[PDB]
Amino acid sequence: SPSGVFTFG
Amino acid sequence: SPSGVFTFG
Amino acid sequence: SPSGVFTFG
Amino acid sequence: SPSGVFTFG
Amino acid sequence: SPSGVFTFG
Amino acid sequence: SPSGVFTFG
Amino acid sequence: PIVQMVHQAISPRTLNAWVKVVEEKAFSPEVIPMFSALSEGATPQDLNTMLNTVGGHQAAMQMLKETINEEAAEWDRLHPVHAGPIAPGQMREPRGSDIAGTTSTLQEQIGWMTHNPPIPVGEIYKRWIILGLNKIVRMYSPTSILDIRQGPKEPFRDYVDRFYKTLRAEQASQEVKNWMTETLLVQNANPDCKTILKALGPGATLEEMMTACQ
Amino acid sequence: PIVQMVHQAISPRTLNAWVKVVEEKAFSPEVIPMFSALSEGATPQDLNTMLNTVGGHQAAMQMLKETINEEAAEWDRLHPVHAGPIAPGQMREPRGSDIAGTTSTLQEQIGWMTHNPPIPVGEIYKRWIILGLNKIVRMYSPTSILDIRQGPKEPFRDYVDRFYKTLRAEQASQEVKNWMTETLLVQNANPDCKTILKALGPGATLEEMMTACQ
Amino acid sequence: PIVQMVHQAISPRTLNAWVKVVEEKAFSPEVIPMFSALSEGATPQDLNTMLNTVGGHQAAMQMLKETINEEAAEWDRLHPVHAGPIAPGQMREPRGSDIAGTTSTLQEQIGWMTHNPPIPVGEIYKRWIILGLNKIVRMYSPTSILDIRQGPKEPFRDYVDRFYKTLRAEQASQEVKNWMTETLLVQNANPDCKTILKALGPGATLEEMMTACQ
Amino acid sequence: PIVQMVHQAISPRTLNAWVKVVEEKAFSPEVIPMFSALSEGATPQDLNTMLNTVGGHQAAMQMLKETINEEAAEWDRLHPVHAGPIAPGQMREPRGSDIAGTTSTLQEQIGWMTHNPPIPVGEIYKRWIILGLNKIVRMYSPTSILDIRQGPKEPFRDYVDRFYKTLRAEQASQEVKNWMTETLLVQNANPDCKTILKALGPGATLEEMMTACQ
Amino acid sequence: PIVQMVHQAISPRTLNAWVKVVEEKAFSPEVIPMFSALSEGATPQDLNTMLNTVGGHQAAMQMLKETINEEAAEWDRLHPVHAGPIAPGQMREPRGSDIAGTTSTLQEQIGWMTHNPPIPVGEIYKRWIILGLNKIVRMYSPTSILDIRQGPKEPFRDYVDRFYKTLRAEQASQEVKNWMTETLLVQNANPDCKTILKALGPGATLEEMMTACQ
Amino acid sequence: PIVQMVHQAISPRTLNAWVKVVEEKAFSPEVIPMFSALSEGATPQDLNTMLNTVGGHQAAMQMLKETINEEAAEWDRLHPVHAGPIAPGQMREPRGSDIAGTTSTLQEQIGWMTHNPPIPVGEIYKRWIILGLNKIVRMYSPTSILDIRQGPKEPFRDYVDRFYKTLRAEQASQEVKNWMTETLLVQNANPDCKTILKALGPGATLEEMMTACQ
Ligand SMILES: [Cl-]
Ligand SMILES: [Cl-]
Ligand SMILES: [Cl-]
Ligand SMILES: [Cl-]
Ligand SMILES: [Cl-]
Ligand SMILES: [Cl-]
Ligand SMILES: [Cl-]
Ligand SMILES: [Cl-]
Ligand SMILES: [Cl-]
Ligand SMILES: [Cl-]
Ligand SMILES: [Cl-]
Ligand SMILES: [Cl-]
Repeated sequence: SPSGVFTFG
Repeated sequence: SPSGVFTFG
Repeated sequence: SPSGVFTFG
Repeated sequence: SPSGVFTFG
Repeated sequence: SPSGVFTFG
Repeated sequence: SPSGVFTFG
Repeated sequence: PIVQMVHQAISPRTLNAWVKVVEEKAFSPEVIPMFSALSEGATPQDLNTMLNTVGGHQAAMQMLKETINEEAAEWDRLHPVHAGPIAPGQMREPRGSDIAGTTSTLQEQIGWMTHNPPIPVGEIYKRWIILGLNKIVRMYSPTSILDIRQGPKEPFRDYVDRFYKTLRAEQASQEVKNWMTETLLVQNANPDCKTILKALGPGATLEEMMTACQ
Repeated sequence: PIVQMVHQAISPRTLNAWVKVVEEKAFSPEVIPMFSALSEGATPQDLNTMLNTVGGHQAAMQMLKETINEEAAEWDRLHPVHAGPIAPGQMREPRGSDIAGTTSTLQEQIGWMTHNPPIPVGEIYKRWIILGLNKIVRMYSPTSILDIRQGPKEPFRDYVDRFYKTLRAEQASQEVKNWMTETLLVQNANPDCKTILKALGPGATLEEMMTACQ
Repeated sequence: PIVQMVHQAISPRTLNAWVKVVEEKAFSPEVIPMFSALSEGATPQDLNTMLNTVGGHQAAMQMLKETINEEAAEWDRLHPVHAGPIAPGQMREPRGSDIAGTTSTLQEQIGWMTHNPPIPVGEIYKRWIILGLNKIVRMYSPTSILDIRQGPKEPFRDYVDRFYKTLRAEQASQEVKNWMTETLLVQNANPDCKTILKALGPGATLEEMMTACQ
Repeated sequence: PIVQMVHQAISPRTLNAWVKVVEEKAFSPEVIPMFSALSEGATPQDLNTMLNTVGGHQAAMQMLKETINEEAAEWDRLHPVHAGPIAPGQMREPRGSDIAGTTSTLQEQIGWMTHNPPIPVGEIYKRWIILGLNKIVRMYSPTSILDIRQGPKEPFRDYVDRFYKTLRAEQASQEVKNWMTETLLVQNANPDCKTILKALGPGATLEEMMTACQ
Repeated sequence: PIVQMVHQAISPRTLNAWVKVVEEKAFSPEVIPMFSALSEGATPQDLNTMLNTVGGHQAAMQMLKETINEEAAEWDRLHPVHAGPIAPGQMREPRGSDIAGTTSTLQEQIGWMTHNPPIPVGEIYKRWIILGLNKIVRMYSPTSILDIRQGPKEPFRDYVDRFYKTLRAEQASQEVKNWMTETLLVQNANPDCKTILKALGPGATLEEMMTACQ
Repeated sequence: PIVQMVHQAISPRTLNAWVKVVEEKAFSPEVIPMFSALSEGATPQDLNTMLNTVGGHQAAMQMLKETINEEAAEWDRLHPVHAGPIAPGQMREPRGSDIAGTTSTLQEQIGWMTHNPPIPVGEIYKRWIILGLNKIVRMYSPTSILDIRQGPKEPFRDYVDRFYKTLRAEQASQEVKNWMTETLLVQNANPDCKTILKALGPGATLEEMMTACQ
């Protein structure tokens, strides 16, 4: 499943 | 005399 | 009668 | 002296 | 030295 | 290392 | 205004909003609700603030001034003043000029509105203003409900839009408006839609009429 | 509105926001959630404020008035009034006209909404309004779900966008919508994508279908 | 300003609003109410802030400075100072320069405005400023009420608009304004409307006149 | 939302902000943080408000609905319900439909979020929504990381910008992203910069690479 | 800033307002009051925030830095430091660098401003900054008061506007400004208006002069 | 953020302000103070919110990620963890990942920032971010201070503006900046102004230099 787009969050 | 413009008020 | 437009609400 | 511009105030 | 630009202040 | 851009801060 | 009770100044974007409404919509019917919406809980000082900040349209503002004067004189007639020194635990009763805020201080209006029991001077002045605005809106309507007739190529929805626009402008009593809706609306439709509306019946709702002539 | 409980006036940019929504989106489906979002905790006075400030579209506003009248009469039918003087420690029960705010003061609505137990007049009137807006949005939809067919050069994503746009407009019950999705969506696709969707199976998710006809 | 009592800084959009008003409307009459509306409960520091942030129009700002100086010297004349050390439970009485905020600190103005009984320095300075603005607005009016005459093709409403615009600009006393309305308005109308207004009578309201020459 | 705990309505400019974000950026990666930033402390009602106010893109909104349904059914599977009357000093446990706000009142969500210990229904629903948005953003990416190759006249900085843009779009696990950075980035550079990056070494930082091919 | 005492961050539209002022008006006189108006109750951190966010004009910002350094060194000269451990019920006295906020924490500035008795570090730093801005505004004035002469076709009002614009730019002492107004203003007028102003007399107000040459 | 202590969400116009700053000014020096000004009292969650909402510039955002990772690993090196159950009256010490907010909840950050004594995780993460932004701004400067030379027709003020713009971009230590100002500024001026600056002397202020070459 996708890991998200929060690079720093 | 006028009755007003408040249709719902 | 209509069911509304709230898809998620 | 001037009376002001407040017509309703 | 300059006196400032505050005409009313 | 860089010293920053805060000239007055 | 005074909101739940604390007193605040009239906000900048409320002023700018009212000025923009007067500039854009001139004296359309919806200007009156917007006015009422921009002045909830407002003191007479705030109402006079909104009225004074109107540039141009000085004929309508003068008519509004005359209406306010009439309502004030009527108020003073129905409320005669009684002489006597004001007690330390009471406060004076407002005159017609105090409701309009011309001869009353801000803290006198606050003391009138927050007292137990309350004297709603802001809402009295507000309904006077709304009366004057009603006279202005009714006078500035360019059309009459008798002249709204459906065109041969015109859809029913646009015709109903024009009809109830003028109807809202005229501000007749609800019974007269009921008669205009019951008679003129079906009467002044184009031949085909008129026949269909006649076939629908006397007690059809507007929804059934619009979906019938759709 | 009344937020956690304190009462505030309807803000200027809420008004301007609602007016701009009505001007821009007319009666698109998303207008109804936005309305609901611009009127959370709103008293009947605030709801009537939002409705009265609408310029034009007076046919739809009249239909909405008729719907509100019907819901009010039904409420009064299901809640018969009982004669008797109001006790000092109680307050009267609202009629259909009081829910709409036509015959109820502001502090009566506040006293209804903040009482223990609460009488949510703002949410009742709000759901009546939303009913009328549902009828308006459904009536003003120009398309039908039966006419949404995928073009030979059209990508699948745009076809699904049109399909669920019209589907949201029609406001049919969830079972009927389920049948329209299960039958018409695959049925009305272009030959190639239609064959691929047939090969996918009856219980495929929309994601699998879009990534299949990608 | 100081609102109900807490003290806040003058907000950014109040500043931007006042600057935009001065840029747009120059010295139209409605600029004065807007000013008063943008400075409710304002300390002298806030008033001087609004005045100092005006770019250009330095002739009018200099005249306003002269008027403020005159009102200050008059205040100091009517309120002679008494020597003596300030008691620990009291505070000094302001001079003319303290009202304008030139020689008074912010907390001295706050202590003057919040004291029991109150010394409203912000409203005194405010009415001085409004006096100067009255002189400026009256001086910068390009027209005179004697030159407002109705054209042969001009509707009555526009003529009344011009007339009461100039009338508001001149700022004469209410009796002189009453005479100008009673004499010049009907006097300077075009022949037909003039005859109709003569036939109406001496005590007709503006509404009756406008609906008569409609 | 509920902030430190008091409950407020979703503000107008938060709504307008979210609508503008969806209109402008469509389904770019940064739309997801902005969403999360526009909905901090938001109840399920606020989240559904934001989702319902989206016009168009109904295919993606339908996929998001399917994802929310799956996560809800999984939640109900992991949390079986127990029959029994709710005690006077307790409150019921939410189902999958209550997390989404479809079958839960506003005060039930508030009572869930403010209880001791807290049940963070808004954050659960929020992470479900963010999952669906992740699937949408990943699906709507037009590019693949394998096709990002540096041009012969292209500066290194722009190439890295494209590369990490697509990389952020694909949303692969951090190990797979590490492999793509370690292999593809240096692999797909133009001959000269590729040689320089090979000479730099395997463990060079991005800063050293950019300043090396500068 | 710190308002009545609670501490808040500098608002976004205050920042944007100051940046827009610097971009639009460059170093016009009115920029200084606006600055003072955008920084009421501001801590040194907020002042340095406003100064640091200025893009371009780095020559003027460097001059301002030099002025701030001079005022800081003078402050440290007039306030010699005394060695010794800080008592548990006291706090250290600020140096010149602490007033500018370069070597002082935020809570140290808050503790300085809210202490009884107060140490107004924000207003000290603020008046230093205003000194530097005075030097910048005076230096960047392109005109001199000696060169402002009325044209043969120029109205008096515009001539006075130019004259007091340059006069405000030069920032000379009030006595020198009095001499420039008393001598140069009438001296540098066109022949006709000059003769009329000579006939008016030496002690005429600006209002009488403008209405005389009107 | 957390202001005086209550916790609020990051406001919409703060987000929009930061996005607009990144879009407009790219990585100019003043972007860093604006960032610091848009994030006062911000939790790590708010900082990561601001960083994540940046679209494009993914090379710089990746470099910033690397810098944050380095500072985190250094923090964990200087602060070794100690095993043991957390006491009921204490709370755990944050790791490097907790400062960045990647492995710490919101209420853990709040509990860290509001505790007595305080652990300022938001300001630590903030200074790490500002370090990375310093590296980015320094790297993205297109010019060098050695190449800023005054043109033969160029006024001195513009030359100083360019010079201190590049100087602010390079971010060298204050001693190196002192040497560049003392040597290069006078060295790289055009012949005439260079001669005048030589005649002024070694210890002249920038004001004296600008008014000398004026
Ligand atoms: Cl139709
Ligand atoms: Cl019409
Ligand atoms: Cl597709
Ligand atoms: Cl379609
Ligand atoms: Cl007319
Ligand atoms: Cl005229
Ligand atoms: Cl590069
Ligand atoms: Cl690409
Ligand atoms: Cl003149
Ligand atoms: Cl000039
Ligand atoms: Cl120069
Ligand atoms: Cl350059």
